[PDB]
Order: sequence, then C-alpha cells, then structure tokens
Amino acid sequence: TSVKPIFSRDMNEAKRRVRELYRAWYREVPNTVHLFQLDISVKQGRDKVREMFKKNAHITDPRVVDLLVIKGKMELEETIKVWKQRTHVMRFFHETEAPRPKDFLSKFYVGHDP
Amino acid sequence: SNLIEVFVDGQSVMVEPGTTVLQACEKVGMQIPRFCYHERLSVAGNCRMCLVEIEKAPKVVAACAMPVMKGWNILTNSEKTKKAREGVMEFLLANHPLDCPICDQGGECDLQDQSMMFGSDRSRFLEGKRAVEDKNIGPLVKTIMTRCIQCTRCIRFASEIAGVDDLGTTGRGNDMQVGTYIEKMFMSELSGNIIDICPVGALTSKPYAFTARPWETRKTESIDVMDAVGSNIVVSTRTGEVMRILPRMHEDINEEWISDKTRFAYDGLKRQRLTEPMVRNEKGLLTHTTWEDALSRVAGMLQSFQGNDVAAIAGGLVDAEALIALKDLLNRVDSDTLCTEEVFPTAGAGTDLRSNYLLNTTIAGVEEADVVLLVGTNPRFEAPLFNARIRKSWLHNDLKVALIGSPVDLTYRYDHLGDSPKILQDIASGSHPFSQVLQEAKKPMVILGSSALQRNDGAAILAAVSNIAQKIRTSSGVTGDWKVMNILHRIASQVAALDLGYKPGVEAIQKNPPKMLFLLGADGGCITRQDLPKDCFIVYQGHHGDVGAPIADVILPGAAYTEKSATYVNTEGRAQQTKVAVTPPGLAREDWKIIRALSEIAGMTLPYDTLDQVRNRLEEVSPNLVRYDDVEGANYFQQASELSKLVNQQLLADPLVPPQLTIKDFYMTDSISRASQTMAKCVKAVTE
Amino acid sequence: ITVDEKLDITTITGVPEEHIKTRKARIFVPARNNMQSGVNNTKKWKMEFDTRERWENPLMGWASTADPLSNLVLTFSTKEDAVAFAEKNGWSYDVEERKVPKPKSKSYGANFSWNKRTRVSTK
Amino acid sequence: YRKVRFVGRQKEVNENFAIDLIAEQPVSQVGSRVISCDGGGGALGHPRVYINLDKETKTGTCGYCGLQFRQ
Amino acid sequence: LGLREIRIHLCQRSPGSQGVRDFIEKRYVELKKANPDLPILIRECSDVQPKLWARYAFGQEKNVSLNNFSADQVTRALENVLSS
Amino acid sequence: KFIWTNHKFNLSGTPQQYVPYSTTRKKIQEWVPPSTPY
Amino acid sequence: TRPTVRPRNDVAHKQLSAFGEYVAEILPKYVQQVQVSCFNELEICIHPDGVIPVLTFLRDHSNAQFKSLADLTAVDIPTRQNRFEIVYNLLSLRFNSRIRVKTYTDELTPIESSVPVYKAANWYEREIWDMFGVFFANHPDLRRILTDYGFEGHPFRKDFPLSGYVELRYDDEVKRVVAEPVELAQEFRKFDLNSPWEAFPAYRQPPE
Ligand code: SF4
Ligand code: SF4
Ligand code: FES
Ligand SMILES: [Zn+2]
Repeated sequence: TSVKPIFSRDMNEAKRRVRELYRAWYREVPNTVHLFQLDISVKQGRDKVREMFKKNAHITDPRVVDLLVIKGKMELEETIKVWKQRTHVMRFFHETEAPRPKDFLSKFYVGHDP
Repeated sequence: SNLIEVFVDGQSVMVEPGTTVLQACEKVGMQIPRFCYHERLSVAGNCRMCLVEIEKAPKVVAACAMPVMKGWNILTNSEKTKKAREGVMEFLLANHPLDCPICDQGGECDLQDQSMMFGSDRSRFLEGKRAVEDKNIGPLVKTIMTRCIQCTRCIRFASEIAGVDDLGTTGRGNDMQVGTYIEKMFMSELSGNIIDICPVGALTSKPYAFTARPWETRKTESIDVMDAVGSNIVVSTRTGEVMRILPRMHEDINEEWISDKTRFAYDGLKRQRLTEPMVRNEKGLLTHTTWEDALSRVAGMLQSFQGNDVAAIAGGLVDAEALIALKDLLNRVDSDTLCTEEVFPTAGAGTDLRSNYLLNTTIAGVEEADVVLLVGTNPRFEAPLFNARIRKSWLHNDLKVALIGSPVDLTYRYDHLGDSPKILQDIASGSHPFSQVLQEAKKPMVILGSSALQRNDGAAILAAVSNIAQKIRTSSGVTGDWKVMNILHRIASQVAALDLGYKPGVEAIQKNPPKMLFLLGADGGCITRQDLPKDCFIVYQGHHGDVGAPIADVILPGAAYTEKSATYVNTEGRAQQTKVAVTPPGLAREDWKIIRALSEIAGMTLPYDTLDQVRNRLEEVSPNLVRYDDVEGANYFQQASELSKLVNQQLLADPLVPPQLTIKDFYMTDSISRASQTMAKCVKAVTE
Repeated sequence: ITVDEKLDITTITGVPEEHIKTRKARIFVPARNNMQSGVNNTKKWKMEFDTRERWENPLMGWASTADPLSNLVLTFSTKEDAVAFAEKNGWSYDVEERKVPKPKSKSYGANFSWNKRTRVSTK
Repeated sequence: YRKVRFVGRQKEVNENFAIDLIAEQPVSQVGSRVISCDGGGGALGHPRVYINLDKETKTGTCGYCGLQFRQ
Repeated sequence: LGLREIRIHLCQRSPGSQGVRDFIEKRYVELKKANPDLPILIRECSDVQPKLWARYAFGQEKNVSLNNFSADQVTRALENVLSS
Repeated sequence: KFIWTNHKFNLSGTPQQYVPYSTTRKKIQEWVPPSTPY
Repeated sequence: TRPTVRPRNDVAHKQLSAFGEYVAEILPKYVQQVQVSCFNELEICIHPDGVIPVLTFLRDHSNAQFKSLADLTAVDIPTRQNRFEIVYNLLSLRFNSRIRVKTYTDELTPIESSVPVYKAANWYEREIWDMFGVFFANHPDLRRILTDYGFEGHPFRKDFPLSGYVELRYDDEVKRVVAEPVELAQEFRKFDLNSPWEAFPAYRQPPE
C-alpha cells in the first residue's frame, strides 16, 4: 500500500525499535516502585513489562508496529516522571476483580449465554 | 420493443405500455402521497391526495388510476400541484377530532406524516365536527369510527383477499358510516390482519390496546413457528419484554400478510411457564432444586440403561440445533429407536431423497398453476397463507379447484368430488370425472396433507396418489418438468426434525417397553404413563407445563421461540433463523447447551462448545440447513415413484374427515395457544 | 517519498477488550414499520449487534444492564462498502439481503368485466 | 423478600384514590345530539372534543375528561 | 455396530461429480431393492468433494471422498463398507 | 377538597422517610407444580 | 416570502465565486475541488499532500492575507473508505472573509503538522491525537489533553459506545480508587425519531 510509513521501513528497524524501548522499561521498573511508595515484589514489575511486549505478536505490518510504539514511547514520559498518582499505575495489576471462569461448565451455572 | 419513454420532472424513463403514473414516478424515486391506493389490494379513486400536474393542459389529473401515454412531461413539483395537495389535506382535517394524545396509532399515523411535510400550516374552520358512534366487532378489532378518513381501504379488502364479504358502506352525503348494518360480528383468520390496513387510527388492536407508543420499541427481526409457512415477523421490546408483533413484508411467503394465530399468541408466552429445574420427589412431591443437583440425578441413570431401553421422542417446535445435540448424544450410547410425535407413514422412502416429503412446487408456484386437486384437508385453518395464496390467484386469473371429502366452507367456488378413500383408485382410469381434465391440464397439481396421511392405511394413500401423479407426469407430463405431486404439513418443526434422519411415527416405542424417555414432544396425548411399563422414569424437557408436566420424573427448562438463535424449516425446505429477543426468564437455559452439560457430567463429551461449532455439525449431517432461504433444484421422485410401489397394501373404507371443522378448534392447538388467555377470550365468543 | 508497496489484510487490535471475538454483528436493511406506508426509512445498510440479558433492578424496575455496546447503529451506504468496516476492525459478522417488490401489474378499469371473474361490487 | 426496605419508614401511599372517584358525579344530560366537552374551565383542560350520545342510555365522557356524561 | 447409515452427499452441478447423479440412475432402485432396512441418505450439496459418509460403532464418522469418477466405480466403492 | 388539612415537612428520618418502592404488578407468573397425587 | 424568510444578498456571492475561481488556477498540483456554500462561504477540497504548502500561499500574499487561524476541527465518517476529515478555518483580516480548507486522511497515513505555519495549531493538534487517532508527525510535542490517563479507546470516533468501557468506584478494602467494568442503573433508552417520506426534494439522492 502506498502511503508514507511513519518511522520504520520494513520490520527490522521496526523490530530493532521494540527491542529498544524494552530496556528503558526494563531498566526502569523499580525506581518508581520505591518512588510512589507502592509495595510489590520488584520482579512482578519485570514480569508485566515482559508480559505485555509478548502480547501483540501476530502483527504483520509496518506502520502498525510503528503505531503501537508511539503509544509505548509516550508512557515512559509519564511513568518515569510523576504524572500519575499510584492509582493510574496499579490499575495494570487488577487486584479486586473477581475471576472469570473461562472454562465451560463453570459458566453454565452462572450467567446467560456468553 | 414495447415500451414508452416519458419524462418525469424532465428526466427520461422507460415504462411498459399500461403502467400508471404512480408506478412510473416511483421508478425515479418519488412518492406521490397516497391514501386509497395500495399495492396488494385493488385501486379506486376516492382519496384525491395524489394530484399530479401534467404538462400543457389546464386540468389536473390523478396519478392513481390512469395510464401513461406517449411521453407526457410528468411534473410533480410546481406551483400548480402544490396548490392541490395543500387544498385536499386541509379538507380531511376538517373533521378529525382532537385525538392524538391518546389515539394508539399516535406515532405512525398518516394524517400526521403527511400534514406536516406536505400540505397545510394552520386551520380555518372554525366550528363543526360531526361525531358518529362506534360499535363492536369482536374481541380483537377495537373500533372508534369517529375518525375514518374513509379511504375505503378496509372494505375493498374484505370482498378482496380474505373472502368473507361483510363490511359495507351505509349512507349518503356527509354521513356514511362503514361498520356492518346489522349486528353481525366479523370473525375469521387473516381478518385479524386488518389493523395494518387502516391508515389512521379507526381500527386499533385490543390486547395491545394501551401499553407503549412506537418510538420506544426495538425491532429485532425473527421468524414465527407455530405452523408450516412460517412467516417473517418482527418483534418489539419496551423494558425487555415482548409488546406486539407485525409482519415483515417478505415477497413470497407472507406477501404483506401475517396470519391471525401467529399474532395474538405472544400473549400466553409470559403467562404460565416453568422457570427452574424441578426435582423428582418420590411422592406427589415435586420441588425446585439447584441447577447442579438434578442434573446428575439423570446423569447416572444413563450409565445404567443401554440399548433400546432408553429412547427419546421430540415432536414439537424444538429447534434444529437441539435435534443434533440430542441425536448425537443418545446415539453415542448406541440407543436410538427414536421418533417424533408426528406420524409420517413410510414404505420405501420418507427419508432418502425426500422428493415426496416436502412441498415441491413452492408457494410461488401457485401463481402459475392451472388445475389443482387437493385431498383430505381443510387448508384454511392449517397454513392459512397457503389458502389465500390460492384465493388471490383463483382471482386475477382463472384457476380450477377440487376437494376430496367432507365439503367444508372455503371462500371460493370449489366442488366436492367424492368422500371416501375408495374414490382415489378409480380415477387412475376414466371415472368420477376430470377423466381428461387432470390429463389435459398444462400444469397439474395435487396436494395431500398430514391429517389424511396419518390414517392407519396411510402408506396406501401416499402410494395411491403418487400413481396419479406418475400417471400424468409419465405422459408428458406437464410441459416441461414442472413437478407435480407434493405434500403439506401442519406441524411447526418437522421437515427439519425429519430429514435430519429421525425416523417418522411413534411406533418404535410402541413395540417394546423402554425405561427412560426424554419428552420434548411433549404435550400430545399419544404416550401416557399407563402405556409405559413400570415407573422407570421419563425426563421432561421444555418450557411449558401443559400436559406432561405432572406426568414425568425430572424436568428441565428451556427457551421458547423468541429467546434463542435457532434454525427452523418451512415446507419448501428453506432455512430461517429466528433471532434473539428477550433473555429467558429466571434460570431456564437454551436447549442445545443443556445437552453438552448433560454430556460432560456424564461419560462422553461432545466435540463442540460455541454455536458455530454446532452448525458445522449441522453442516456434516446435512448440507442445506446452512443454505439460508434458497430452493435448490431437485426432483428425484422418479426413482422413488417405482420403489415405493414395493408394498401392495390396500386402503380402509371410511369417509375422510379433517380434525378441524369450522372454527372453534383453530385457536387452542399447539402449546402457547392453549395457555394464551386471549384465545380463552375468543373461544367463548364462538360457542355462544 | 517511501511508497513501499505491500499487502497485509488490514486489522486493528487492542482498543476494545474481549468483545472482539465474543460477539457476532449483523448487516441488514431495515424492514419498514408497517403501521404506516412511508418508504423512506429504507435505503441505508446499517449494522447492529447481538442482544444480551437485560435484567431487573430490584429497587424500582429500571432494567439495568452490562453489555456496553448494545446501542449503536452505524449507517453505511452500500454492501461493497458494508463489510468494509467489520474486517478492518476485525470482528465476526453475518449478512442479510435487500428486498424490493415484484414489478407489478395493476390496472383499474379491469374491474368491470363481461366474462372475467374479477368484477368488483360495492367498492 | 423485598418487603424489608420500608421497615420503620411508614410507607407513603395515596390516601384518596381515583381508581373510581368518578361515579359520584351527577351524570349530566342535555336534550340535544352532540356536545362540547372542554372541561375544567376554558383553556385549562382537555382539548375540545365533540361526542355523540345517541344510544338509548349511555353518553360518553371523551376519556380525557372521565366525568360521567350522557343524556 | 455396524454399519448404521450411509449419506451420499453430492452437488447439483459442477458435473465433475456426475457419477453420483449417474449412480442413482445405476444403483439405487436396484441397490436398495435389497437391504430393506438400511436408510441410505441422499442429501443435497457439498458442492465440492461429494464425500460419502457413514456412521457406526457408537456414532463414529468415517468419510470417504469422491471427486470425478465413472458410473460403476462408485457402485463398487459402496460395498467396500457395506460388506463390512 | 382533594387537598390536605394541616401540613407535613421534608424531614430527615421522622421515622418516616418514605424510601420509595415499586408500583407495578408482577411479571412472568411462574408455574405451580401439581398437588399430592402422582 | 419576505416577512419570515431570511432575505438574501447577492454581492457577497459574486466575488467569492471569482476569488475562489483562481485558487484552482495557480495551485493545480494540489487543489482538487472548490465550491460556494449558498450562504457565501467557500470550501476548498485539497489533496492531503498540500497542507503546509497551500496555507503558506494563504499565509501571505497581497491578494489573500488569511493570517488569523480560527478553528481546526475534524469529522469522522464511516463508508467514506478514508475515514476521517480535517477542516481548517481561516479569517483574512483585511478582506473580511472566511475560507475553509478540507483535507481527507486515514488513521494509518500520517498528515504533516501545520505548526511552523501558524503557532496556534499547537494545541488543536495535540487534542485530535487523543480523540480520533490521527497521528501528526514532526510536531514539537505530542501528548494527552482532554482525556484521562487511562482511555485507550480514542472516544469521539463512531465506535465508542457512549458510556465508556470502565466505570470507576472506590472501595476501602485497601486504599485506592479502582476500576470495575461498567454496570448501569438504567438502560439509556434508545428512542427512534427518523420519520419517512423524504420531505426534501432538492437534495434528492441520485435515482439509481
Ligand atoms: S388518529 Fe391519526 S389523526 Fe386522529 S389523532 Fe391519532 S394520529 Fe392524529
Ligand atoms: S377503516 Fe378508517 S380508513 Fe380504513 S376504510 Fe374504514 S374508515 Fe376509511
Ligand atoms: S391515492 Fe389517489 S386515488 Fe387513492
Ligand atoms: Zn371532558
């Protein structure tokens, strides 16, 4: 498709990029974990980062892989600074929300027709 | 080559020699406003709200009835037309009293969506307004005749399609009423369908009478199953409940018309209904138990029985997706001996190739047909839209009719040929005439029902009638192919419940004593507990409680026809999928999801979960149930014409009779009808 | 200029949540409410989703609900451009078909007839 | 089940009821054919609507108005 | 057990499948003139690979195919399972 | 007539705070099972 | 007709025919359509290429000043096959007129910032990145304005069901103010207002 790409060209400089800002996240999880005075096992903070970057795996295209970045490149602005107050962060790890069954026969006794 | 060009608003368009202005000016996308003109009816001239203005002639014509000659300039929008359509619709607001707060059509009416857009602004009268008086017809049509813009669209309809000729025009001058001179109540099928016709709020529906106004509802298309032709309906939902249902204007089945029974029967849907599972208890005790509890109660009891001792029979309106999950499950324990509640006599066919098993020439075939002979049925009260799809074609062009047995009241001039099974045979050669008339017929047709086919000699009449179809078809027999012999059912879901391969007729249980049955039938008085052996248990499954709710072991709920995305079939073998509307009440659940949670808690676990993994299974076991609404070319009754001649059985002797005669039994029949409390109002206004 | 042609079937991911694969949308031509004869409510191919449970709220009887879509109707202009928006946003769907009447043949003045069977009285 | 909410709260309900308060009216008569039902005083009340009383004995009170009306 | 049932799927056109259509001309009236028990099923259209299907032994599905054959090739292809 | 005699107030709990309820008839009318006999 | 109907004025409609005739004359590499709104306003349909270019011509000249940028905005149309739209809106202080500049786009195709031409598209471009999702390259800054820090949906486009996907509520089980999926106390009734008969003949869509 003819439209100018954003940053990358095909898939390599692109997949050099996603490798890159990983470390900015990987090098800085914990400085926050003492800064907000939020308490968690610092390794959790390194599981989620690696839990997300493995999530969107099937992407076939440039200008998508550049699009996601422009989001991801942002967040390091807010989080590495303090523009969030504890409660824009911890929302990643959902503490309160009761589990979903996701199995079959556990559904059939609770809830209609999902 | 036979067409005219005529310029509508300065634009050329082609029109067949003899279409009116209105059918031309529709082709380019305009509505001349309409009051007395309507497609499916005839045409008369007495609204005078379509005045088109022709080019270069001082008079103003009317665009309902008048042909269109070599090209006029048909000028819709000028300063001449706009001098009329403003000057009529200030007349018919002279007397139209000050309802609309409360006139129950107050959200659709056509003294409203004309007379803002087209026509006037304020009024100059200033004093007047006759008010006549109403009366009553029946416990459906509610009648305030104070309104009546007097299109005369309710009258040309009685003498037209539904053949009952009653309504009339009584009077002269400013005063003429409409309703009937004497006190006769006017009651029939399809004549509960008027209240689509009347363009203003004269005729408005009784049970619905005051509940909701029609900007609030939600139109979710659906399909009506109480009967063969199906429909295309549309439901409505206010708060999450059903309010009222319409037709959906399909172009073959339900021209614009929906029958009456399928309309006023939503009412027993929310009345008496079973909202939970109910355990067994040993006594007359029957109680409610948690959904996990009475599931296993019947789970283990399957690990006991085996072989033909466990057989299920489902004869009712059940879907075509709970006719697999139940078939594959009870057939993976290898116990079948299963049938439906219905009775289809079989000899050398009745499943294979089907060819005789469904109505061959579709509904849309009748329009072309020439000679018709139908036997052993009263087509009026079963498939009421196959009747008047004769009537309209009996008129509008010539058609001939003959019936066999028990002359009933139909709407058109037929003739009773003879009454007995023994008449059919002598018509093989010349006797008891037609003799050549079926023979000389260009497109003969023959229709056998499910009432006559259900006798104990049944496999004979199937084979006796097929002969006369072979008799003719082997000559030419039509032109041409033009299939002839065909059947019509009266039962909701059968052609699905059968051509899946479920053997016809309840016999296979009648020979032996199987211990554990599943009743989806379920309310026929066929199988009782007395007929069963000892108390070994039957598990009822279904939504209602009618008969077979008490006589049963453990029951399980279900969703009706408005709550589930299912697949039905009508008697041309289409596939129509009803669509979700309300979500089912209390604890009840869908049927084919109550199978798989019967399976996994027991031994075998069927190979699917979601819906699309049901229909792929529907796709293996049958190819055409996933082809929605297409009639594929099949004849294939040659090879079954001979093979069903195998058995030599001969008839009984006894005059044919239909179950339904004149009316009163039309209402309470299937399930929902029986519990519908408004039918309970119009059954006692019949007897007396 | 960096024109860089390629072909990857357009899809988009992550913005909604689980409602990507759970549901089935539907593309259908509205049917004309039949209590009135106005033919102008047709002509646009919309889409609307499946309906999930509305229950009762045990204080008043407002029927409160989840299923946060439940009320959207987009309006497209045609079929070729209809399916265009289900794939490009990546969820399942289904299709209906448009309907228009027979031609048809209606002539006043055939209502008074010598041997014809169509002859009206009290029209 | 539901009934534990207004415990001690005294449960406001409507002392009068109009379910039928109507029938106490001295159902009027005219001596003519059709009438003007504008109620409750001029230009406060239902829109003017004319009703026909010719039956034998009945009337018709227009249904906005409710007030039993006849000859 | 088996077997139990036999489902001959076919297509209305794409004549490459015509053997089945021809098979009915050839062996149906004759083939099922015996076996007055088995309920052979003709259903309509798989449009492609008119797979013959058969079911037995507690509902296990066994699907042979056919794509372009002659008349008698299938007549002998049926007794493959039917003898068993 | 059709209007009061004395008066009332807006009170916080009087004891009577009126605490509204639902004004409607029932909905689906569940089924009754059959009695003592088999 | 006079008393209640808005009296028209012709002069304003003659010139804005001319002065807009020839900005399809001197920049034909870009401008692909132009017209005159019956109320005496102009709409210039421009390819997405010229954005910085065309304005820059509109930025200064002695025959067209258009120094004052008033309103940048957007519209998002499905079944336009290129979703969104831009509309620039510019007032020329000397000549007393309004001329609007329409430029289409998609989500994926970037558009180039106008920021060096006017410094008042600084905010109006930060916003749109939040709402519709259009991505403006080479912008001195790109961030999140008008929206919270959680909205991953880009609302104002036509796929966001009005109530967003997560209601908020505070619970004392710990400290925080946390987010649970949206559960309403009333349906948000959907009424249906669209009446038949096509009251407008002039706008009559093609016959087809
Ligand atoms: S009936 Fe038709 S006209 Fe009479 S009030 Fe209701 S809408 Fe207005
Ligand atoms: S019903 Fe109302 S409209 Fe239909 S004909 Fe009788 S009066 Fe004229
Ligand atoms: S519409 Fe003109 S005659 Fe009825
Ligand atoms: Zn009154």
